[PDB]
Amino acid sequence: STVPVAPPRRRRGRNLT
Amino acid sequence: GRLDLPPGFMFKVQAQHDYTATDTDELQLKAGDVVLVIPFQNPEEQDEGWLMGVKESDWNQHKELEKCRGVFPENFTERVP
Repeated sequence: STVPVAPPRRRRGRNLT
Repeated sequence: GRLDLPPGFMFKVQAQHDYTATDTDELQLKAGDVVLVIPFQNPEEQDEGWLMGVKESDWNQHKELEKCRGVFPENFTERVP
């Protein structure tokens, strides 16, 4: 019962041609 | 707990609930663990709603800091004085 929830982590270091 | 502290140290938190690290930057916590909050190695590495630190017992055992540190859900812990 009544447990917390971890938040969403985000993009970093993104690169393409 | 210790009063000689890691480089750049900000404040401590204490785990209210237990947390298992899912991924390759994340820190593991047990309900009751003190975590020494530290500043990030880059601003893009700071996840929104997250904090970085090292466990106080992991640091009081004087283990490899750069491998013992990680990111955790701040909402699993409380800000201690």
